[PDB]
Amino acid sequence: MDYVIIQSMDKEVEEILTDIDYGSFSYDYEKNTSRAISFTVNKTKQNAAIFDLVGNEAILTYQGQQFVIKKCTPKSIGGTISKQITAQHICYTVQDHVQYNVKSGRKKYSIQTVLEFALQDNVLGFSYEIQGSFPLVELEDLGNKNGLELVNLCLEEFGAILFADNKKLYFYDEKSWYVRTEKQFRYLYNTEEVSVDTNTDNLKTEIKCYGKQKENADKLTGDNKYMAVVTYTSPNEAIYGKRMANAKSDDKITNNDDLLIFAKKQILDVPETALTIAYKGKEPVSERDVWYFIHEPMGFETEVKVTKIKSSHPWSKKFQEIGFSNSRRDMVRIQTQIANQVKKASVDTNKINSFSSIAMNAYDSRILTEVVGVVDGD
Amino acid sequence: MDYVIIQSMDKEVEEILTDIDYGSFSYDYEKNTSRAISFTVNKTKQNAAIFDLVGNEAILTYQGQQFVIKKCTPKSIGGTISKQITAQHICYTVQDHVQYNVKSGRKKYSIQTVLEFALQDNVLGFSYEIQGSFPLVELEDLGNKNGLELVNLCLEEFGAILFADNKKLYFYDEKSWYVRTEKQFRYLYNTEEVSVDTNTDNLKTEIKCYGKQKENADKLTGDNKYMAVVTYTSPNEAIYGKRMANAKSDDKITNNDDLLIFAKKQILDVPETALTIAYKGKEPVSERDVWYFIHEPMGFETEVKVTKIKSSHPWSKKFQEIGFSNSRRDMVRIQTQIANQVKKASVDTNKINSFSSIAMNAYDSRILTEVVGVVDGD
Amino acid sequence: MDYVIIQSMDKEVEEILTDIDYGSFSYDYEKNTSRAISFTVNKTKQNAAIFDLVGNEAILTYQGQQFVIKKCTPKSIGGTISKQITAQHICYTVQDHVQYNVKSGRKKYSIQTVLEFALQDNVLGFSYEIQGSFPLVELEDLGNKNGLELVNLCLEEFGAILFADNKKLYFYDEKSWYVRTEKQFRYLYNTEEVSVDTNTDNLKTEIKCYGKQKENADKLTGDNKYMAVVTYTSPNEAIYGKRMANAKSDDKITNNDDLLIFAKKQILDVPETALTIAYKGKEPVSERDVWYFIHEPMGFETEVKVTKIKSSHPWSKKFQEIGFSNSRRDMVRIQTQIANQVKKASVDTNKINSFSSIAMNAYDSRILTEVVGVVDGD
Repeated sequence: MDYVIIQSMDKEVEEILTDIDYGSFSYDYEKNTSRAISFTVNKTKQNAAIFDLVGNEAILTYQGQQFVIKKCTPKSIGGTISKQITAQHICYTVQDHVQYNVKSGRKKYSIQTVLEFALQDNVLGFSYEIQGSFPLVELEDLGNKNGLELVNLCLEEFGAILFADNKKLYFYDEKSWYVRTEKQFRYLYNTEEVSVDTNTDNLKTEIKCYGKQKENADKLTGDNKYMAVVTYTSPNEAIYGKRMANAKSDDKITNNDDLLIFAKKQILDVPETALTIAYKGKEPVSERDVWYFIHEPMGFETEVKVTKIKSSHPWSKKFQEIGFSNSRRDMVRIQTQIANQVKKASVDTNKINSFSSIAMNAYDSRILTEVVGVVDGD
Repeated sequence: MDYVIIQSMDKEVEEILTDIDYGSFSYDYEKNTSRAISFTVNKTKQNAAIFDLVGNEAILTYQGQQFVIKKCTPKSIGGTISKQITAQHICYTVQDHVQYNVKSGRKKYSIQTVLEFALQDNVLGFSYEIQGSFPLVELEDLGNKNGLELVNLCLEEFGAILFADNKKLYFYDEKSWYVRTEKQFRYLYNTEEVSVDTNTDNLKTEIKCYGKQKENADKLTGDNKYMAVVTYTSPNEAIYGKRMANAKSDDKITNNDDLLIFAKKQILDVPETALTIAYKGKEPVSERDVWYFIHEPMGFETEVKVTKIKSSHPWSKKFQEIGFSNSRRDMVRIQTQIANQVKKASVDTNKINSFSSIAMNAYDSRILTEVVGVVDGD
Repeated sequence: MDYVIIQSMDKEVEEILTDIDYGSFSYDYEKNTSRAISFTVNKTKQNAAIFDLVGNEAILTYQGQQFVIKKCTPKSIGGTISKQITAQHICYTVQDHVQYNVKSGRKKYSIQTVLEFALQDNVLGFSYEIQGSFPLVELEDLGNKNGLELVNLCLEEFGAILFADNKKLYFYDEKSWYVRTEKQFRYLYNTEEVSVDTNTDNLKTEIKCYGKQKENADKLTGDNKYMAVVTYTSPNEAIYGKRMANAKSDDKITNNDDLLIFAKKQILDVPETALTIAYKGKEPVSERDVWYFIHEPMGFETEVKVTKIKSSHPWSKKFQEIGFSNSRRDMVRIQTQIANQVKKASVDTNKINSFSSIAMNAYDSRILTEVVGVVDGD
């Protein structure tokens, strides 16, 4: 059903939210990033009975998917009372479950073990499924995070893609996520505006990396301080020249092959491009289908995998916006990155304060023990 | 008087600033946050004599209150010269006084002692008064800050509200600050637009907290590492379910009741709401009065305490904007929070660098003592 | 020539980029800050042959200067294909060369030595020239940075001004950079809008500074912890009174004269002003010339040195915007400052983690020495 079903916070009453301003309705999806619906509801005679129920923590069913309202803005301008509703997919509500226990130390985990640890003894009825092949990732002191943080960690590390059937989270890989379809994007046929953002500020074709630190680091000079020092040069240098970046240091590995693969992962030697298409066709576009893009004036004839969708209501007459190959820069993204880096630095210095305090604790005890030993020497 | 009195930086000449664009005039107040007036002045024949005096560091008297100009923007477009004046209440100028001395160590202070320490030997003629009851707060190495920083620390810790009669700062509590009044806000009578912003992204009802660390922490497992470990569950869970938050750690307390009250203070279990009212009545609204709000279509019949005012000049014909129950999100607030967190992290790293260096300094002397004892043993 | 010359990434074909939307063309310069050109190109018959060549990493010659394209935005709206081109001066491409070697320790360098170290064994054909006199600056572990970072460090430390003839970077000082000219800015003659931004939020006339830390810091009390403690008071206090700021600590000097000069450098005792002029005269304005500003209504009769230019194409009919005495506040600058402070804090904590681990590592050797001595004494 294309209409919205409203279920109250206490789940006592469930009805149909009518007279929604479908022109303002919008559904936003971005892989591993967001899944939400936003609209505006005006209080009229048809929905006056249930207009008081729509609020924060209410549930909206739309196209078989459940969204929890996370921001409600009632507004009264004369005779019109309007609520601006924003609801996120119920999967993100898994952040309300926190795994306090910590698996201390460095250990090689798989996606299955981390997912089982994250969603152990859930009280919100959350379940997970895995469909694909993923490598092993070594992690330090896993735990002490909420469910959403651990899910995001899994997505970032194992390179998985998460999609939720209400409260059941499926984790695919790149191979099993995208499905090929015969639907295609054609210039002048079903597309209006096509934009390509290309950036080459981080185009680097050379990198130098250092491994762990030798015990006699002070006694040694130069790259001899590390058992693993490697310089990686990308083949793209042949078309871009030598563009070397600032050195990155990993202090957890000792051999050279791991350093080489890490250095290869540490740079980006292809121009960063983001594609945006304004689509106004009749065929619906899902979150998994791969389309064929043909646009002669822009010199495009390829296969495009959808990574971002900004759809309107089917009755809203508006266009659809579809993204490929990551998203445009945007400023709030930069602010979020800075904020998370700040949080990481804050927790790091909080840990280092305790570490330095204990550095005095282990000092005096052994001082006393060996001073007693020295007295025994006398 | 409703007009503005301009006194020069050197206080040689004090006159009346006329021909002020009262339509652009605005007075902004927010409790413990801001108190300022902003407007625009055009150079005309009436104020040509004193138009050169209005500038940075000049004093403006408005309704018996003194504001120091902190931002002046002269602008020339043909024959019209305009200055955009922004002035902050003179109380904030107390930030020009810095208390360099530090009361090192952890100690339980009252508001009176901290206020006396902050404004000791002032050369700007600042005085303070306290009206209310406040608890005792334990602080570390109080001092080495300007007057405004210590005042903000007092406001944040003791839960006081600061209001300034020019250069005399009164510190009230919630009980003695708000005064009940018979004035009321009525829908369709003196209000035009009413907005309520509701957020439930921090709705948490369960928290786990850890106390100090035991001396034999490394040889202990789990919560045994701390003498104080407690899980606090809010009653609101009965209407919201279990929503665990990330664990918060306090390393300065040992018992369980203090950790319980700290954990209770550490979460927020009600929807975060902010109310904004556009008022166009004849009765003026002050910064302390508590009104009665009645708005049937939005289901309001309560008492509202003013926390933010954006008033216009009495001749400006414009509406007034009044806020209750904290303010809307906004980005500049987020940027200020991020900046202050960055500064705190930077100073923490600066202190910890010296701490590690003196750990190396306290190292070698004790190594020398050990060597002396070793030689004595032989 | 006033038109744009386009040279492909592979330098195979070099032609003239015609049908450029000169109305959108803009050239932005700011001393030690930026040098770039931005415009928009529409695909027409006159340039359809070479419209595919203009893209990222292409080279544009404009008025004898080379700019590398760093952001290209092809766009298709119906029958018009447009590319939004932003190109930075080729000098900044020197950031593609990284000096991995580090000159560890604290040492007094000159500008010549640092510049030679930065551009040693360049593969991009970069050369440097120095014209002026600069003092000696002491630095720690110079190196491990790209060319642009070291150039910016030189500009910030030695107080130099960088101007590039394509790939040849000239470094002047204040004396040899600005050249006096007879061209003047006159009110009502060749200027339209003149704006002055004045801020006095950081107006401080007193500061207290502490030198290095004594070895018996814990055994000593107060300012005796430092061999160098000095309070600097600016003469401008006579116009503004005492406005003392938060104390700044330098832990690398021991005498009092260096602390005094550092404290003098640490505060600003004059209002921070920024001047902007809209110029519409026939005489072109360069990046070095010093003009004479006369504006009676705003009380200006002085010499103004250009620090920022926003010029249009000579055929664009638009005004020119010229800045003096630093630039307006803006937010993106604040975000850049916050981001670089975050990066500095991150590298500081990354270094101090290894430092603390070494402190733990350095403990075990001395524990072994104590044990051996205890055994020997017995």
